[PDB]
This record gives sequence, C-alpha cells and structure tokens, in this order.
Amino acid sequence: AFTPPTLQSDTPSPIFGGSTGGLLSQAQVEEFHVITWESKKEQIFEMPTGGAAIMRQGPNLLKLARKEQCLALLTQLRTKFKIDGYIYRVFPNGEVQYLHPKDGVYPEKVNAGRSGDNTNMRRIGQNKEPVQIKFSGKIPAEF
Amino acid sequence: KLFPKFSQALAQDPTTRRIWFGIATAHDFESHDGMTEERLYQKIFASHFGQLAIIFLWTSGNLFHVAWQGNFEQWVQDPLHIRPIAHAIWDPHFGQPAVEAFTRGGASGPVNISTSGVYQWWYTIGLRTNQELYTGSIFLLVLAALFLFAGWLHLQPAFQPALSWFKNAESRLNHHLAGLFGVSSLAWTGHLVHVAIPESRGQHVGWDNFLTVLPHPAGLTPFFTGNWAAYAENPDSASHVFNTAQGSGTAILTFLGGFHPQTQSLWLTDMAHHHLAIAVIFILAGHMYRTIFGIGHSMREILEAQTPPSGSLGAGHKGLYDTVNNSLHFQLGLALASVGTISSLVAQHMYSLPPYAFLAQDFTTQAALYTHHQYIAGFIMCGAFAHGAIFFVRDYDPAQNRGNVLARILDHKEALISHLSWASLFLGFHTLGLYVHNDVVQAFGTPEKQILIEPVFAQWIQAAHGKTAYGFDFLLSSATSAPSLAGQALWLPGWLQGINSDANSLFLTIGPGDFLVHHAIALGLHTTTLILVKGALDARGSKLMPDKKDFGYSFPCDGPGRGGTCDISAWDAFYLAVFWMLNTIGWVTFYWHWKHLGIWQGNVNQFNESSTYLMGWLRDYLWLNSSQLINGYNPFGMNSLSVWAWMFLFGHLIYATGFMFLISWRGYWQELIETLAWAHERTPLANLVRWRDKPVALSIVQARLVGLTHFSVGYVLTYAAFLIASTSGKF
Amino acid sequence: IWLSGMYFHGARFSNYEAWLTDPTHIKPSAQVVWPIVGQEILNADVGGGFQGLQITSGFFQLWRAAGITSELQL
Amino acid sequence: YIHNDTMSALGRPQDMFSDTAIQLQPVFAQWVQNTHFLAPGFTAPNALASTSPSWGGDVVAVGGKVAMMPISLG
Amino acid sequence: KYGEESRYFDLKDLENTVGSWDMYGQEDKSRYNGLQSEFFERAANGLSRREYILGLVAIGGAGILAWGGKGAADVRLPTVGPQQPAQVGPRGRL
Amino acid sequence: DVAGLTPCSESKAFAKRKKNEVKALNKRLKNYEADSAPALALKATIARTEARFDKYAKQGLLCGTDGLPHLIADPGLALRYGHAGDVFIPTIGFIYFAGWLGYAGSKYLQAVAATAKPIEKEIIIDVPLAWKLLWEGFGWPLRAFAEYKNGSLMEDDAKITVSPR
Amino acid sequence: MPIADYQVFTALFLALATGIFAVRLGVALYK
Amino acid sequence: SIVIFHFSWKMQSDVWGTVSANGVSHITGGNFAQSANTINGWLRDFLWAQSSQVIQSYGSALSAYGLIFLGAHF
Ligand code: CLA
Ligand code: CLA
Ligand code: CLA
Ligand code: CLA
Ligand code: CLA
Ligand SMILES: CC1=C(/C=C/C(C)=C\C=C\C(C)=C\C=C\C=C(C)\C=C\C=C(C)\C=C\C2=C(C)CCCC2(C)C)C(C)(C)CCC1
Ligand SMILES: CC1=C(C/C=C(\C)CCC[C@H](C)CCC[C@H](C)CCCC(C)C)C(=O)c2ccccc2C1=O
Repeated sequence: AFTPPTLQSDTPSPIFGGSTGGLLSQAQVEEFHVITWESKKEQIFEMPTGGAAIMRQGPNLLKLARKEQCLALLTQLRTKFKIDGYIYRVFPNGEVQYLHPKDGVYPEKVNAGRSGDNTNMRRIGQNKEPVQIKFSGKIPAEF
Repeated sequence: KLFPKFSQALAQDPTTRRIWFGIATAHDFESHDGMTEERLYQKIFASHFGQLAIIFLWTSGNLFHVAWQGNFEQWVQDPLHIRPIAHAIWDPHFGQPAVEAFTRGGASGPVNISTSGVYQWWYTIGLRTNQELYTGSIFLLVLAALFLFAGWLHLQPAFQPALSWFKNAESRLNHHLAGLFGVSSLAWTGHLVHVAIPESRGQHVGWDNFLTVLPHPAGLTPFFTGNWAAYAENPDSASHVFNTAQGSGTAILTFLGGFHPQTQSLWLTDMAHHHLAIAVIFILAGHMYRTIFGIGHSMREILEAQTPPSGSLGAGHKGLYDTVNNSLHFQLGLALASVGTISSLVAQHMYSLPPYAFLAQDFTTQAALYTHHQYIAGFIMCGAFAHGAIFFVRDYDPAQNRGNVLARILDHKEALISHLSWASLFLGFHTLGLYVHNDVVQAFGTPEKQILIEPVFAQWIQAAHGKTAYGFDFLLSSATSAPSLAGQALWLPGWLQGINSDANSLFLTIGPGDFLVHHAIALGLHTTTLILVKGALDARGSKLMPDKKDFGYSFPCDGPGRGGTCDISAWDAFYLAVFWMLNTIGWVTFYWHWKHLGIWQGNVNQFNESSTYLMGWLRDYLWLNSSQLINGYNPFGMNSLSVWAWMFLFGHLIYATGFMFLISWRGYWQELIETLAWAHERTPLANLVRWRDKPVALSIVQARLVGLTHFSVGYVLTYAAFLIASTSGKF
Repeated sequence: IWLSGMYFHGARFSNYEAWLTDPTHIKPSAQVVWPIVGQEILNADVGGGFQGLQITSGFFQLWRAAGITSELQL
Repeated sequence: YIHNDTMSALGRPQDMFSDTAIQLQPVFAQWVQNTHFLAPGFTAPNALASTSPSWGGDVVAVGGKVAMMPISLG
Repeated sequence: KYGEESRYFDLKDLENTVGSWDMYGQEDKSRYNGLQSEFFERAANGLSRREYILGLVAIGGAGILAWGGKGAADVRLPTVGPQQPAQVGPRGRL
Repeated sequence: DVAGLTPCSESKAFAKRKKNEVKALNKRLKNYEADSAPALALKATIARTEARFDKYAKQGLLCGTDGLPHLIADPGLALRYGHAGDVFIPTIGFIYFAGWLGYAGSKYLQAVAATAKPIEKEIIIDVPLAWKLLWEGFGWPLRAFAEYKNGSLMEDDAKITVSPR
Repeated sequence: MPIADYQVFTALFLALATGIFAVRLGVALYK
Repeated sequence: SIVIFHFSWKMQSDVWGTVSANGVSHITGGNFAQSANTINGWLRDFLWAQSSQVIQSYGSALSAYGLIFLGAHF
C-alpha cells in the first residue's frame, strides 16, 4: 500500500520578486494548486508565470493557479535539474487533495494496482454508428 | 447558470461560451437532452406554424405600410412616372437636407422608394385601392393569429399527432400535390378570372359585387358542355391599355404567348389558363399514392422495384423509403435543393418573362428581385448540401443502406471528388487564362489578338427557339418546320415577336464575353459543388480522420498531430463553400447587372467589347457605375443616394470585420482576454463589480461562423447598395 | 551585382546624357524592352530621342549630384 | 471618421469634426512648424534659411513645378 | 500567511495565503454629517426595492416615449418640420 | 457566315480598327527624325500590325459587330465552313503535346518506382533517363491505347487505398 | 384615398391580439 | 498603407503642382482639407478619383502598371 504525503504548510518558498501572472480571483472562490519539491542547492529556475526565481536549499513551496503550470514546473525540474516533486489541489474551504504522483511512482511507469478505466477493448473502427445511438446523450465511443 | 435548459452540458459552462453556444444550438432539437422522436416532430410542426405566422405577418406589414404611407393610388394612375413608396421614414437623426432629399414620390415626409416590386404585383393581381390593401393586411393578420392558435393547439396532448402520422408519406404527398398545390392553383385561377381579368379591363370587381358580375358572357355553359374554346374567343388586342376598357375583350383563358405591348408583361389570361392547367395536373398527381381507399401507390414498393438487373446500381433503391422517411435531414436536404433550384428558376424567369404589369420598365426593381432570388438560391443550396452532410454524419445507417445507390456513391466517392476537382481545375485554368490573355493583348494595344470563342451552342439553342439572328434556320427559326407549323395559330406569333425583339429580356443576344462569363459561372458552380460534395462524402471519415462520424458534424479540429487537422469537419467544408457560393452569385449578378445596364442605356456595345477582358469589368462596370453611389454624400452636400453610399461603406466595414475573425485565430485573443481579466480583477474602483460568466475567447467553430456571417452580410449589403444606387440613381 | 546592373543600364540602355541637358522636361528612363509580343508599347516617349520604361528610382538625380555627366563613367 | 460619415450622410455638416465646423487643430505641430520657420536669425543665427520649406515661407518652384511649399495642418 | 520568513502558505490561516485582501477598503463609521444622511435616506426610502426601482425605469421609458409624442417638435428637429418643394429624378418620374 | 458573323476580309470595322492602330502609330512617329532608332522601332511595329491585320483577313476569320476575330469551337460547324484551325486543330495539337509531357512523366514515375531509392530519384532526376522517356513520349497516343487495351494502364480498385467510408 | 386613423388603430389592436397569440405559441414551444 | 495614402493625397493636394505667376495649381486642387476627414472622401476623392489613371492605361506605356494593378488584386 501507498500513503500520500501531507502538505506541510510551513514550507519555505523560492526567492522571487513578484509577478503579474500569479494567483488571481479564481484562487479565492474556486481553486489554486501548489507544488512542493526538494532542492539540493540554491539555484535559479524559470517560473511558469514568467520571470526567474531562485529556489533555496531544502524544501521549496510554490502555489500556482492551474495544475498545468505545476506540471510544467515539475517537468522542467525533472529534466533540467533531476528533481522530483509533489503537487496538491487546495480548495478554499480548507480541504487539500493530493494530485500528480498519486500512487508514488510516475504515471509513465507501471505500478500494478491502478484503475484501468477508460480503456475500451475494441478498435477505433469498432464503435457504434451514430444512427444506432440516436437521441441518446452519449457519443459512440462511451458505450 | 441554467439558461440553456435544452443542454445541461452547456449550462455547466462557467464562461461566456455557455450563452454563445446556447444561442446557436437552440434549434438543434435532435441534440437536446431528453428528446424523443415524437417530441421532436411535434416541436418541428409547431415551429412550422410559427414560421408561417411570421411570413404572414411580414406580408401583412408590407400591405399595411403601402396602404398607410405608400403612393399606391398615385402609382396605379401613372405606373411609369411615379416612384413606388415602401414606407415612411421617422428617424430623429436626420438633418434638414436629409429630410428634403428623402421626400420623393409626392409624400408628405421622407419615404423609401420601394424596389421589392410589390406595387407591380399588387397592381397586376387586381388591387387598385389602399382600402383593398388594408383589408388584405387585416385578413392576413387574422389568419396569422389563427395559425399561431393552431401551433399552440397541436402542442396540446389532446391534439398532438402521432409520430406515425408525421411519417405517413403517401398521404402527405397526396394532399400536398392535390390540395396545397392543385386546389390553391385552381383558387388562384378563380381569383384571376373573377377579379384580375375584369380589373385589368377597367371593371371593378370586389366582395360587394363579384356575385353580380359575369366573368364571361356565356357563363359555365361552355365549361359544362365541353365547348371550352368559347373561353378564348376575343383576346385583348395589341392596342389594349391596362386598367381601362379600351380595346379589351371577353376571353378569360387566352393562349397567345409573348408579352402585353403596353405593360411589357405576360397576358393575365395566359396566366389564368396556365394556373388552371397546373391545377388540373397537380390534382391528378395528388391522386397517385395509396392512403386508406384501397387504390394508389406504396412508394416503398416503387423504390424496391427500381433495381436494374446485372447489378448496374447494386441493390438499386433498396430501403431508400425508410432512409428518406426516418431522416429529417435527408428530407430537409432534398427540400432545400429543390427550393433553391426553384428560386434560381424564379430569378431566371421573371427578368426574361416579366409577369407583373409595368415590370421591366422599373429597372431597379428587376435587378433587385433577380439578385435577391439568386443570393437566396445560393444560400439555400449550400444549406441543402450541409444538411446532406449532416444526414451522412447523423442519420446514415450502412446496414439498411447496403448495396443501394447511397452505398454505391459512398463507395467510389474518391472518383466523384477527383473528377469535380478536374472539372473545376480545367474551368479555372482556361477561363482565367483566356481572360488574362485578353487583358494582356488589350493592354498592348492589340484588341484583334483576343481569343473570342463564339458561344455557338447557346446561339444554336436560341435559334431553336425562333431567334432569327444567327442564321441557323433550325427549328422554330424556320417557319416551314413541324414545330413552327404546329403552334403557328397558338403561341408562336407572340413568342416569336418576343424572341425577335431587342427591347426585352427574352433571350438576349450573346457573344464571346457571355461565353467567358458563362465559363466563370460554370467554374463557380463546379468548385462550390466540389467543396460541398467533398464535405458530405468525407463527413463520415477520411484517411486523415477515419473516425470522423463519431466526432459529429461540427467540431474544431483533431489537433496539430498527423501534420495538422485544421478545418477537417464537414461543417468546415460548408464554411469554405459559402465563400465560393458568394463569389459565384457575385459573378452571376455582376453579369446580369452589366448586361442589363448596357441594354437599358441602349449601349449593348459597352458590354460586348468590355466583358471579354477583366479591365473592362473593373473600369466600365465597377468604376463607372459607382460614381453616383459614392457621391451620395460629399462636402458639397447630400442627396437621396446617401443611404446607399452609407450602406456601401457599411458593407465594406462588415466585410473586413469578417476578415478579422477569418484571419486571426483563437489563441492570441485568449491571451489578450486573460490579460484584460487580470487588469479588471485588480483595477481599483472596478473590483466592486465582477463578471458572472468568465470572459473567454470565441471558440474556433464559433468565430469561423462569425467571420462567415460578417463576410456574407458585408457582401450582400455592399452589392445591394451598389446595385440599387447605380440603377435607381440612373433610371 | 545589383548596383553594377543599375550602373550598366544607366550606361547602355538609358537617356542619361539627354536628360542632363534638359532635366526639367525629359522623363528619366534606364530600361528598354525587346519587341516580342507587342510589349514595345511599354517603351515610353520619355524624350531625348529615346524610348524606354520610365524609372522612378532616382538614379539620374543621384548621378547628377555625384557629378557624372558622362556615359563612360557609369 | 465614422461620426463625420454619419453627419455628412445625415445632412449635418455643422456637426462633423472639420475645419469649418468642430475644429481639431494640431496646435503643437503647428507651433513646432512656427518654431522651425522662425529659427534662422534667432535660434539658428548662422542659417540663412530654414531646413525645409514645409515649415513656412515662399514656394520653391523649379521649371514651372513646385519643388517644396509649406504644408498646413488642419 | 505566517510570512515571518518565506512561508506564504498556511492551512490554519488559509485566508491570507490565497490573496483575498481589501487593497483599499477600510472600516470607518464616520463619514457623512448629520441631518443630511436622514434627508437622503428619506429621499431614497421605498425606492430601494427592486420592483419600484424598476418602476422608475418604467417612468423613464414613459418619458422617452413622451419625447416622441410631444418633445421632439418642441426642440424643432428636422424629422417633424415642413418640406420645401421636391426633386423629379433621372427620367420623367417623381 | 456561321452565326451571324461576317468575314474580317470584308467587314468594315476590321479595316477601321487597322486604320486606327496605324494612325495612332503614325501619331507616335510624328515626333522623331526619320532615321532614328525610335523611328525604326515604330516602323517595325507598324509593319507588324499591318502584317497581322492582313494575315487575319487572309486566314478567313469571322468578325462580329465590330472588327474583332471570333473563333468557332464546334466540329462540323468549323469543318465544313473551313475554320477547323480556330479550335479543332489546336485541340488536337494540345492533346498530343500534353499527352507527350504527361506520358513522359508517367513513364519516369514507373521507371524510378522500381529502383533502390525511388525517393531520391524524384528530387535528383536521372537526366539521361528523363531525356530518353521524353523522346519516347512522342508516341504517347499509340502507347497509351496499347496499354489501355492490355489493361496495364489502369490499376485494380482492390489494390488502391480508400477511406473507411 | 388614404386610410383613416381608426383603421390604423384597429389594425394595431389586432396586431396586439396576434402578439398575444404569438407569445402563447412561444410559451407552449418552450414547455 | 494608410501612411503612404496620406502622403500621396496630402502632397498631391497641398504641395505638388504647377506655378502660374499668380498662384499654385495643385494636382488634385486642395481637396484634402475638406474630404480627408471622411471615409467616403478617401474612397471617392482619393481612391476612386486617382484610380482613373491606372484603369485607363491600356494601350499606352502604363499598360504594364494597369496589368499589375489587376494581377496584384488576384
Ligand atoms: C389538402 C390538405 C392539406 C393542405 C392544404 C396542407 C397545407 C400545408 N401543410 Mg399539411 N398535411 C396534410 C395535408 C395538407 N396540408 C396531411 C394529410 C398531413 C398528414 C400526412 C399533413 C402534414 C403536414 C406536416 C407535418 C406539415 C404540413 C405543413 C403544411 C404547410 C406547408 C408550408 C407552407 O405553407 O408552404 C406553402 C407551399 C406552397 C405555397 C407551394 C408553392 C410551390 C412552390 C414552392 C412555390 C411556387 C408557387 C408560385 C410560383 C409562387 C408565387 C407566389 C408569389 C406571387 C408570392 C401548408 C399550409 C408544414 C407546416 O408548415 O406545418 C404547419 C408541416 O410541418 N403538413
Ligand atoms: C376554386 C376557384 C373558384 C371559385 C371559388 C369559383 C366561384 C364561383 N364562380 Mg368560377 N371559375 C373558376 C374558379 C372558381 N370559381 C375557374 C378556374 C374558371 C374557369 C376559368 C371559372 C369560370 C367561371 C365562370 C364562367 C363563371 C363562374 C361563376 C362563379 C360563381 C357562381 C358559382 C358557380 O359557378 O356555380 C356553381 C358551380 C357548380 C355547381 C359546379 C361545381 C362542381 C365542380 C365541377 C366540382 C367541385 C370540385 C372542385 C375542385 C371544388 C373546389 C372547392 C373550392 C371552391 C375550395 C362563384 C362565386 C359564374 C358567375 O356567375 O360568376 C359570378 C360564372 O359565370 N366561374
Ligand atoms: C428550411 C431551412 C433550414 C432549417 C430548418 C435548418 C435547420 C437546422 N440547421 Mg441549417 N442551414 C440552412 C437551412 C436550414 N437549416 C441554410 C440555408 C444554410 C446555409 C446558410 C444552413 C447551414 C447550417 C449549418 C452549417 C448548420 C446548420 C445546422 C442546423 C440545425 C441546428 C440549427 C442551429 O444551429 O441552431 C440555430 C441557428 C442559428 C441561430 C443561426 C445563427 C445566426 C446566423 C448565422 C447569423 C445571422 C445574422 C444576421 C444575418 C445579421 C443581420 C444583418 C444586419 C444586422 C446588417 C437545424 C436542425 C447546424 C447543425 O446541424 O448542427 C450540427 C449546423 O452546423 N445549418
Ligand atoms: C475593418 C475591420 C476591422 C475592424 C473594425 C477591426 C477592429 C479592431 N481590431 Mg482588428 N483586424 C482586422 C480587421 C478589423 N479590426 C483584420 C482583417 C485582422 C487580421 C489581420 C485584424 C487583426 C487584429 C488584431 C491582431 C488585433 C485587432 C484589434 C482590434 C480592435 C482594436 C481596438 C480599437 O480599434 O478601438 C476601437 C474600436 C473600433 C475602432 C472598431 C469600430 C468601432 C466604431 C468606430 C465605434 C463604436 C460605435 C458602435 C458601432 C455603436 C454601437 C451601436 C450598437 C447598435 C451596437 C478593434 C475593435 C486588436 C485588439 O484586440 O484590440 C487592441 C488586436 O490586437 N485586429
Ligand atoms: C507528369 C506528372 C503528372 C501526371 C501524369 C498527372 C496526371 C493527372 N493529374 Mg496531376 N499533378 C502533377 C503531375 C502529374 N499529374 C503535379 C506535379 C501536381 C502538383 C502541381 C499535380 C496536381 C494535380 C491536381 C490537383 C489534380 C491533378 C489531376 C490529374 C489527372 C487529370 C488530368 C490532368 O492533367 O490534370 C491536371 C494536372 C496538373 C494541373 C498538374 C500538371 C503539372 C505538370 C505539367 C506535370 C508535371 C510534369 C513532370 C515534371 C514531367 C516529368 C518528365 C519526366 C521525363 C521526368 C491526371 C491523371 C486532377 C485529378 O485528380 O483528376 C481526376 C487533379 O485534381 N494533378
Ligand atoms: C448532399 C446530399 C444530399 C443533397 C444533394 C443535392 C443538393 C442534390 C442536387 C441537385 C440538383 C440541384 C439538381 C438539379 C436538377 C434538375 C435536373 C437534373 C433536371 C432535369 C431534366 C431534363 C432532362 C430537362 C430537359 C429539358 C430541358 C433541357 C429544358 C426544356 C424542357 C426539357 C424537358 C426538354 C442528399 C440530402 C440528397 C443526400 C445526402 C447527401
Ligand atoms: C476578436 C476575436 C476574438 C475576441 C472575441 C470578442 C472580441 C467577442 C466580444 C464581442 C462583444 C461581446 C461585442 C459583440 C457585439 C455583437 C454585435 C453582439 C452580438 C450578440 C448576439 C447575441 C446578437 C476571438 O475570440 C477570436 C477567436 C477565434 C478567431 C478570431 C477571434 C477574433 O477575431
């Protein structure tokens, strides 16, 4: 079994001068994501919102408007720095949902113990014709 | 949040795309949530009632505005020297010179001069007074209210008809041909004979006295004894004057053909005879199919029997009855194709065979009517092909259409598309090459080096009609021939007088420029058909996207993978073909307008030696006839043509605003909107208010549609302004 | 190569010396065409007893400013 | 421009933006032209004439055609 | 926030970390003087309801139509003034 | 007179157009000296114009209302009235030459398709092979008809890709 | 002979009646 | 395009022209000041009035410009 890591709120943030591409009004009333990673030295990386930031030694904490920004930062950390990280979904009511490394290992590597949903056992051309599903509220591929 | 109640998927969208797609998917009832086929067809039937009520209200409004603010009384007495008045103008933006410049046809204040031809039509059908027009408007108001009540009534479950009633094809065709087509035509014959024929001869016939006036002095007895020739005794003479009893007659069903010498229009007795024959034939046609009386046809079995042996058509028409009957999109495509072709026929016939009294003297009315019906026909034909593509996407079943002609034509669709491509490529190559060669030899000072291919085939068919101008002496152009001798006491004298006269539009004399522009029209039709047919046949799938039928009729793309998949849906093919339709109808109406501008000035030469090269088209037509248009307002003042100058620049603006959505695509705009959302979300004194719906860029399909709509609106407004200004300001 | 071509056309196929005598009335021209398909009509009556395309590039004014006043120097 | 179009088309030339109605004068540009025209003998003591005739002064005519004349802004 | 150093996230204080701030809004009871506040709340008393503030727009549209009825002509306006002869046209028309 | 058209040998407007062109060129002449290079160029242009008009009158072209030659694009209507050179003979000529070019390109495609690298042979053209096939394409109609009768010109539909309908 | 005031007013009232019919049909179609 | 349109109209209307020892006769005659504030003025007094030279250029030395005027539209 695998347990998700807790979001340690009192985690230091990278050195940054302040951008205009950061959080907006969506964070207060819908959602804002957050990414946490461990860096082995003080070095400069690129923000998903524009500009350069310096992440510090040890834990680094960065909140972002969208999950795609968090994954862009994570993939640039993994490629240009060989640094893994954790992404969390933080609701404004207080509940925090763990996100990307959901079962510990990365999704491109098998784990034996995942849900194989949305996997049809037919070919592309074996879907139903749209006339046979007429007036149903579903596309032919989700039958 | 719950505005698109027909689509809960759209209602959950927290952006402006929710309302944008809620407006545009309102009439796609088949895609609505919880929609059965019974409720579908009942909604269709009630919306049909609403549309009929709308049409009847629109024509009642035309009648009321002509009766209330028009000059119908003054136009009846002097049809050739009175400008018809559409409606009065009440615009508080007018300055004093605008108020003077728009006071024209003897009215008290500013009015619009009608170009719709309602004056000529109403004068021809026997309407003489404003009281009659008001009575017609009131009657149409009442009947539109009745149709609205019927639309409400049939939505009530006690009066909702069954789905099988909607699909009862044999009965619906029987009643439409016999009653909707035949009985209506017979009643129009009754109106023409009872009212229009005496009102054409100065004898007033109304509801107060039509039961005491005799349409023919030998009443009904020649009809019932079979002596029907007594209804064609003395026709109206060549010296007859419309609306007067001078040299009139008693015959109600003449057959002379040609045109009335004074009105330059068809004989009304010819129309009554035509409508009576049409009524008889359509009632007979409506007695064809089987209903409940044990006689008639089962059209399914007729389709079953239409299978030639040796497998020439595969299974023939196996199961096409159910294919047409089950698919509303197949029926709509057939109906739109036929209605668009009929609209083209109406345009091609009313200019050359003017039906209404004192038509073809009003040059603006003829041109406006022709161009209107041509554009309507082109739009409706594009809709027919689009709905055929929808039927392939939605209602096409390969199992029940296995081996029949639909499956056959889908099997070798590559041959059809490739041969349409070859024909369009040939036409474009050759017509453009001839035009550019003519331009170059004109520029170099050598007009004698032009390639001027004589349209010998169309001239030969003109000679087969009796046009003795090319010296063929073929069929009707030789009096000794059997067709010429067969009807020489029938339609031949009037038709020959019309065909041999250069004062009308009955088959105009044609030359090499007509040949070149006809090949231009052929190229336009071929390429538009290529785009539409390719979109229909590739709607279910292609090599780039085999599973296109699962994605629906309209969708943006398939992403930048596989080299790029921009504009891959059948909706996008319709979208591309609308431009080609607009270009083709532009060529058609440019040809018509320039030819008739040469005719009406008496200078057929300007078109004859200026249409063979494109600089003549640009200079002697576009540049020359726009001089009075662009001087509608100027620093020296303004006149009545100012409204068409403003509409000219308006259409140019809308056309380029269309180009805005056409060229730029969704991505620059989304970033810009995000930046402006950042600006507003943290601008002081404006953070008090916030958007209920998140501002987003228009979707790819939506903005394609918006750019196409602006393109078409600017196209139509610009050409309507130019045509009406260049004809009304000159004649 | 482009500059050499412009100077060669000013030397050989131009009315530069004639234009120098009467710059007010003679239209500058530095390109002539071969009479092949009726295109010799493009050779304008620019003046100076010369026929050619009227140029709008201003090489004649530049050469006069530099003080050429000779065909051999171009 | 659209307001000017609408007022001309409505027969209201007094309501459009023009020199004869609602004026919109380039006062900064006109004053800059005046400063350039008055520059010689004042802020350009060694200049015998202005840099260009576009600022102001007499019309320069060569061979019966205007070489350069003052440009007025409205 | 708990931003005593570089910690800009806190689940126990999630209000400040998200970015919800007043920017310039400040709480203060003192602003408008006496009697005039009562004067203005009496001026806008029953009108505060949505139906009556709709009825104000209704009487505004009634004024819009009253301009057209009697008000456009009171400021002259060319659309209701008289006319001065007419023009014939290109050919013999009217 | 095949369609209400008059021959340009006897049509007055053809002579009027020729006279107008020659008069315009003479107006251009009346500005230079007699032996200048522009004078020789204008004299050559005049000679070309008169030769062209006389040739058009000689060849038997049809002129319409004014003096512009018109071409007939109907076999039979042009054959029995002697205007097959208007459209029919150039139709045969284009069909022959276009078939020559297309057959040469086709045979190059089928010759390089059965090589080691057909991809390289279409950007790097084997010039001797292209020259040989261009020469062989002059007998394109007989070769094409022979390959059509043999059945080797067209491909069976079962070996050609289509979309899944 | 142009139509009178009473004819225009009666026509406008009948148009109001058919507008009531129209909104009834529209409400029935929405349901 | 707008910049060069303004340039050509402004100097054909207020700069370029002929002198007659009593005034300056401009190419278009001072029409910029009363027509360049209106889009219909740009379309008519500049874009239609000055276009008559390129469309009636067939049969002359400017026939190449006339041909290119249509080819560029194409
Ligand atoms: C004899 C009986 C009869 C009659 C008179 C009608 C009549 C009509 N039906 Mg109906 N129907 C019938 C029986 C009948 N039906 C039966 C038995 C069934 C059950 C099987 C149905 C089922 C049915 C359905 C489901 C629907 C209709 C609809 C309609 C309307 C068609 C739309 C329209 O008005 O366009 C008018 C058509 C014409 C005028 C024909 C003109 C021909 C061409 C197009 C024009 C050329 C004419 C001429 C040149 C134009 C000149 C005029 C110009 C001067 C202005 C129409 C009034 C539709 C509707 O609108 O719903 C209310 C529809 O949805 N019917
Ligand atoms: C549907 C159109 C229509 C209508 C409503 C009328 C109505 C009328 N006509 Mg008329 N008529 C018509 C068409 C029509 N006609 C046509 C097409 C022609 C030939 C061009 C004539 C020629 C004509 C003449 C010469 C005369 C009339 C006369 C009359 C009036 C006396 C009634 C009558 O004729 O005696 C009664 C008729 C019958 C007993 C026979 C009718 C039975 C028929 C053969 C079968 C019914 C089937 C038919 C399709 C039903 C249609 C229903 C439709 C009304 C909805 C009457 C108001 C007479 C008159 O005095 O004028 C005031 C007169 O002299 N008509
Ligand atoms: C009898 C005629 C008829 C009928 C009943 C239908 C019915 C239908 N069509 Mg169709 N169509 C028609 C003709 C018709 N069409 C014609 C003539 C064309 C060619 C223009 C098309 C092209 C077409 C396309 C491409 C599509 C449909 C679709 C549909 C379906 C949904 C309609 C919709 O999208 O919601 C409502 C439609 C609208 C609200 C139209 C939008 C408004 C237009 C574009 C703007 C008009 C602006 C106006 C002119 C501005 C005035 C100018 C002035 C200010 C200067 C529906 C079943 C869609 C579909 O099947 O879904 C998959 C589809 O995508 N139609
Ligand atoms: C003539 C067609 C046309 C028009 C009107 C516009 C208009 C506009 N473009 Mg655009 N564009 C066009 C063609 C056009 N473009 C084409 C063909 C392309 C493809 C290359 C582009 C590509 C493009 C880009 C990439 C961008 C724009 C941008 C803009 C906006 C700039 C803001 C502005 O000008 O302020 C004012 C608005 C106007 C002058 C438009 C006319 C408004 C009139 C004059 C006044 C409004 C009164 C109104 C009519 C009254 C309401 C009546 C009521 C009944 C509705 C503007 C609305 C830029 C933008 O997003 O904003 C900065 C942007 O970046 N365009
Ligand atoms: C010699 C090669 C060749 C051959 C034999 C063909 C043959 C054909 N083409 Mg095709 N085509 C070619 C090259 C060729 N094409 C090229 C290079 C292009 C890209 C521009 C196209 C683009 C094209 C399109 C878009 C279409 C065709 C179509 C067709 C068919 C209709 C007849 C036609 O001439 O259409 C016209 C052909 C053209 C407009 C292209 C001609 C280009 C040149 C002249 C050919 C190449 C010459 C070649 C380099 C010579 C090599 C010599 C060799 C010794 C090395 C036909 C079977 C049509 C079709 O599908 O019909 C059903 C069609 O829609 N072609
Ligand atoms: C897409 C699609 C569709 C649609 C299609 C279309 C659109 C079609 C069309 C088309 C058309 C639009 C057509 C037209 C037509 C017509 C015709 C085809 C005709 C004919 C005939 C004849 C043969 C004639 C003859 C004659 C003449 C010539 C004249 C005089 C008289 C006579 C008789 C002699 C559908 C839905 C279906 C299906 C699906 C897909
Ligand atoms: C301008 C633009 C936008 C921006 C979208 C805008 C500016 C839409 C905002 C328009 C406002 C709402 C004014 C529209 C005025 C209309 C006349 C109102 C019509 C409303 C109907 C209900 C009648 C895109 O999103 C886009 C996407 C893809 C290709 C091209 C483009 C594009 O050109």
